[PDB]
Amino acid sequence: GSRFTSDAGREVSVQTAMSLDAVQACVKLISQSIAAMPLYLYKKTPDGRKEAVNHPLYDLLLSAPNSSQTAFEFFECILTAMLLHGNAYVRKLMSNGKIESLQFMHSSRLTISQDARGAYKYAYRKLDGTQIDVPSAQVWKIRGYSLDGENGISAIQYGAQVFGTALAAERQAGRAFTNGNLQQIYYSVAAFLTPEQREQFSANVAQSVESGRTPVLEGGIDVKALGLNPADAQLLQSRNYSVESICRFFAVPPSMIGHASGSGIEAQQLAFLGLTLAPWLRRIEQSLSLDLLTPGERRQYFVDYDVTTLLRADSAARSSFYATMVNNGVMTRDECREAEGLPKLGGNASVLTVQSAMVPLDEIT
Amino acid sequence: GSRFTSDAGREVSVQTAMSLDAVQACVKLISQSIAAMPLYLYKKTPDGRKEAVNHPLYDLLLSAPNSSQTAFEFFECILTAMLLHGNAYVRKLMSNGKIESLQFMHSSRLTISQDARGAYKYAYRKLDGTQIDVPSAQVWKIRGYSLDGENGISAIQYGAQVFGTALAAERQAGRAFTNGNLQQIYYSVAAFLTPEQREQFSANVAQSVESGRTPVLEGGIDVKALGLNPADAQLLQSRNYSVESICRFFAVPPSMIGHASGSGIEAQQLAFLGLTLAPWLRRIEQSLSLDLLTPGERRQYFVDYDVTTLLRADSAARSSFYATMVNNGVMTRDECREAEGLPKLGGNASVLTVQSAMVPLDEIT
Amino acid sequence: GSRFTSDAGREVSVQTAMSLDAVQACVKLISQSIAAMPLYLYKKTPDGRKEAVNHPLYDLLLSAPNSSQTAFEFFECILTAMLLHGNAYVRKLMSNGKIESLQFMHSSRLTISQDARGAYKYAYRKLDGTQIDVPSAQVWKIRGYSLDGENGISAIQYGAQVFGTALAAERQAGRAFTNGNLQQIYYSVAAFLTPEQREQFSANVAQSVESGRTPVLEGGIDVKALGLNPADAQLLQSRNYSVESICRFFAVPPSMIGHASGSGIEAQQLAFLGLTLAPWLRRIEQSLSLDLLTPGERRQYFVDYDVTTLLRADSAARSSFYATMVNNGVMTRDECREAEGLPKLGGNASVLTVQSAMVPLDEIT
Amino acid sequence: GSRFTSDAGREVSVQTAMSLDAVQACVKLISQSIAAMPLYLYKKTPDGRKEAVNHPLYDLLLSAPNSSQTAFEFFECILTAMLLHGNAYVRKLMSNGKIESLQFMHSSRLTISQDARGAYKYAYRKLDGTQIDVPSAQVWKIRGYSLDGENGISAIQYGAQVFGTALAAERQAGRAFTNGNLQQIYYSVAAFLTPEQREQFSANVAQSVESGRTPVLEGGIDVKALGLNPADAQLLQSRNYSVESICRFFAVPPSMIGHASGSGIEAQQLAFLGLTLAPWLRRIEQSLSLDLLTPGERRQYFVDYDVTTLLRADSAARSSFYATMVNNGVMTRDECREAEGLPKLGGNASVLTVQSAMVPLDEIT
Repeated sequence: GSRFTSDAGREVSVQTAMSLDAVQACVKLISQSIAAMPLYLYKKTPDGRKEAVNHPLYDLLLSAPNSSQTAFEFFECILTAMLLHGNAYVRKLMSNGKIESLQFMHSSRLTISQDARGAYKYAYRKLDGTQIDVPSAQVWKIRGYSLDGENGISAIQYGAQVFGTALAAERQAGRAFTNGNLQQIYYSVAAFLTPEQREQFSANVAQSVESGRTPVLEGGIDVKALGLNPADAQLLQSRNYSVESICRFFAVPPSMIGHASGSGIEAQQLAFLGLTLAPWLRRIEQSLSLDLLTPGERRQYFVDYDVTTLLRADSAARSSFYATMVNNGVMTRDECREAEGLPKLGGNASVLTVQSAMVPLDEIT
Repeated sequence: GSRFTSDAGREVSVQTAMSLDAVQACVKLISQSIAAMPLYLYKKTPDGRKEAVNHPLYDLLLSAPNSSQTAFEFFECILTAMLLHGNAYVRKLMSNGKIESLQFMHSSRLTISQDARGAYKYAYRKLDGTQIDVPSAQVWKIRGYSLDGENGISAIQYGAQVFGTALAAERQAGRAFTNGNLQQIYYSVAAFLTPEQREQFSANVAQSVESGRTPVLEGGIDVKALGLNPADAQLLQSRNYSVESICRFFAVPPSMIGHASGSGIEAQQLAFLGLTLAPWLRRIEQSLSLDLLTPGERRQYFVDYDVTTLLRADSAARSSFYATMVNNGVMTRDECREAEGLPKLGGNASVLTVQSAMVPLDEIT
Repeated sequence: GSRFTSDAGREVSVQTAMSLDAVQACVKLISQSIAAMPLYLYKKTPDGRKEAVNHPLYDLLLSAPNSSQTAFEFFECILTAMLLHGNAYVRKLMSNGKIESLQFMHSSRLTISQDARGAYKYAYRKLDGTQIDVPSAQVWKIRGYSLDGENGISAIQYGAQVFGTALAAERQAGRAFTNGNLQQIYYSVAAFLTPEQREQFSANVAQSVESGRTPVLEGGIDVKALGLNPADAQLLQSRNYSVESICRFFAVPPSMIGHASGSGIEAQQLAFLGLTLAPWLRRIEQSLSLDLLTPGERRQYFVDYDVTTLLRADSAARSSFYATMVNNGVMTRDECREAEGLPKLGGNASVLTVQSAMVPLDEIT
Repeated sequence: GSRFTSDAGREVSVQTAMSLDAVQACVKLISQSIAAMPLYLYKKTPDGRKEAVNHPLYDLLLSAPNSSQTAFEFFECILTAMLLHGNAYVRKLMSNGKIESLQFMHSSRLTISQDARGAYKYAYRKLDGTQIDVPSAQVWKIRGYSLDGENGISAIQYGAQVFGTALAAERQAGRAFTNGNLQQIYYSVAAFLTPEQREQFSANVAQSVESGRTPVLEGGIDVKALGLNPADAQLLQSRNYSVESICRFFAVPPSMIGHASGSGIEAQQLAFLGLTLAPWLRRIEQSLSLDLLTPGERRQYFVDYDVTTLLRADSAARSSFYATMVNNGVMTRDECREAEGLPKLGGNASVLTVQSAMVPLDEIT
């Protein structure tokens, strides 16, 4: 793919950026966390929100958007594209107005061209090899963060400078094991020796240390120890700072739940959600609702994520919450039984119950 | 099986990478954590949800996918395949339109070829050595984090850089005992010695040590001590940094449970689960639903893991949970008894009981 | 047995590995903890789980699997084999279909050969000396962790590199007491002395210090003190790191309950169980259920460990738990009396009791 | 009795190893902890469980296995035998098909030979010196952690390496007072002295010290001080590391109770028990059940330790326990009185009493 250069001299692209450690950690964490949560299609109702089931888009977004891929893989790929490359494209396969399936279009197999009217022309190369032009009315476009308003910003191009120094530091640390920057003891003899005498000296030292003897340094031989520090040779502080800088660059706090290196755990997920994942959830909801839904059904349907697997609480807290909710008559006991994976029961378990001494506010006298 | 290179010059592959302790710990933790969770097959019912004990796939998943392998072995192998190679392959032995058994196709006994139509040709090498052909519609291909869209990223290929440094550091730390970099006492003599005289010198030193006599340094002999640091020679700081870097590479936040090196116990378990395990469970269950289940069956059957063995709590917390969930008429007594593994008792123990001071909301006036 | 080599030069096998300290500690801890818990054979019942007693396998797994060994020793040997060598074999001694006894087969007395059909042939050398071929249908095979899917991984072969450095460090520390690397004071005389004068000088120094006198160093005698550090001579930091590395290698957290070097103790056992012992318990259950039970009885019986001796709580917690369980009518008082080793009493102590004001949820009006 | 070697050159055996303080502490702790727990013989009854006071083995185990040894001595010797040598031997003096007494066969008075059939021939040397033959069906052979399957691992043989370093360190620390490695003040004189002049020099120095007069250093005399460290000469850090290493070798997590060097007291007792004592108790009781009990008796009799002396609690905790276990109708008052060692009182004190507000679950409606 595309490549860029930095001051350190290293050339950064997607492959070398993913060769790093903090980049892979941050990208995988945010993408897999944001793709695990299930998307849903609701229907606006005077009674509340009905779970739209007979609509094609519901099954197309929950189970499998295609005959090959899966919703989890679909969303992880699309959000990885938005993080690294900048934009993401999918192809709408529709027949007789309704939508049949959605197919992701990778940027390596896609060609983007601008025509005379300012629009775009899309050409897609499928597996066999033939190129097929797809009309611009059958392409879903999602951007992310954009300085312009038309095309999203690319993390690789803008973060070339940050990635180059990290790559160079890693390369220096790796090559320190072969440059000879870790050697400690240097022998010295005050005479001229042919190379064969050099191998003989080295082999003799190895034999002496292997046999459990003690060096004696006869004649003009001498030994000196060189005052080095392998931590300074390996650049641990610099690499730690690079990790912190990458984490800050991807807008993921380095102390989010300490993925890189507030007392209760349940608060940690709350901070993670409300500080990092809210913008991505909102962006996906908005863009999907604008493009995948025609104005005929745009005012009757809306998509919305649910966050319950990421907000699982402690057992005592769950018990107290359920007890105080069912006691005040907010929710019936059948909802609690469903929420714990228990079979429902009929009768008065489906009606609201309230304390005995509760009089309507208009009935007091 | 990979034979990749690195800047430190050390070859990295599955065997050499598994020689490391940190990789052992991380891979084993993920694998034995996912594998030990039972995977249930459920059937949708109007009255909640019920297990599908009569479907063959249920006993195929809970107990044994094959006649020799168990479910634990099956899933730990498949998880290890995803973690290391990125792709896992499963063959469906199905007869009479129904699945009978499943077996795992190791990557060391496969040949994968690309056809003109984009389809894949699979050839499995049986135990006898015979080659057989497996149709592409009888394999269950499942992939890890995919940067391309169709193939998962192999951990070794992209982490060669981070594995090579660890390998070189470990090998140098081991070889410091052979190079003679830990020597500290050096004798000296102002004359020209023959080899047998040096051997006798070392033997006399050893004998004097044995007899408990202080040395005397008679004539032109002298002793010097080098200012060495064995910790610097063994690279302790570099090795520690490598451990935490590997843990960060495998998306495991280091030192959550002390394996690398929230106050209550259950808080840590929920953190580990909701931060690391949830993506793997979601991916596996969705892939299984899409591939192993026919489109007709997908509307009434679904799978779901059983997360209760990692949610064990304190005795007081469990007692409080059960007391407050029984007193409020959410669970019957028999369900709570079954949770503790006790014989059932029919009669009024199977109905919901609530405090006498309750009243339906509609009745009050 | 088999042996392997490392960079440090030390040759590692089972004997030298068990000559270490961390290896023995970790292996013994995990094996004895996992073997102490009692295995049980249950029978599936509509009323719950009946304790299968008349089945041969129940007594064969609880009291004594043989006429010589014991269930504790049986399981400690089998799990030690799985930890160190990689695999474990036992021999099924069966007559008229049912199982009479189980006999463990040690790897030193067993020979493994592969025939033309891909199967295995087993030959076992008993105490007297004669070799007996045993059919492959009378051998129980249990593996552990396997990279392949057929044979388990061996800790010795893969951890040769980790064990070699620890052995070499121990050897260096031991030999420092005879090499002469701990000497502090060196005398010096500016003349040539015959050896007899060396013994005389040493004896004179010993006599002077024994008589309580003070050295005077007449003439050209001199004394120098050499600036050494015995901690650096003995490699305490390196050996500490080796201990930590071994503990991490065996997947046992070094801070599990501090066996090598969360406030309540009861939480410590919970973490230990749920993080280290769950995979082994699950593996043993699965493999035993698959092999030792025919499909005729596989759907009516199942094995299951119980964990109560490892989860003993504080006295106040036990009292509170029992009181709140018997008060809400979850369990009768006879169960509590049994659990404390007290004789049961008849009458209303065997029926569930509940608070006076508890009305069935369908009876409220 | 062993005569093993080590890299430090110090012979290790039972006597030299017991010369160490850490081995003393660990072995004594384990032995006197297991021995002080009483071992009861129980008979199975439908109405719970009852002691077998009329069986001879009961009085043989509680009070005295012999006519000279007590139960405490018997079991502490047998535990020490397992810990040090790995194997313990007991002879059953049984007459008229029943056991009369048991005696302990020390390893220093046995000869064990291997026969062609694999059986063992035992010869005991009585006190008089007479040799007698003991059949292999009249010995109770019990073994510790066995790596082979038939013989336990002896601690000395495998820990020679870790005992030799401790022995060498202790001997050098002791011998620093004889070598003269603690001297710090050295006089000097620029002339050739005779021995009597040196003796007079030392005597004059001592007399000047006695008379309280400052020295004068008249002529060519001078004084120097060496930069020595007695802690480095005595190897304090090495000795501390050796202590903790030995504690780790005997599977005792160091510094649990301060013997080597959870906040409440009872938490520490439960930790010690459930982490160290449980395997020994389980092994001993299962071996006793298998060997001393005939197959006919094994279906109605079993043994069990009495763990209550290590579970003593605070006065407030004990009072709360008894109050809440009596108020709730689980224990009668007489049992609680007997727990505190008080005379019984018949009447209504022997029945279960419960609060008047209780009601059977079946009755409510």
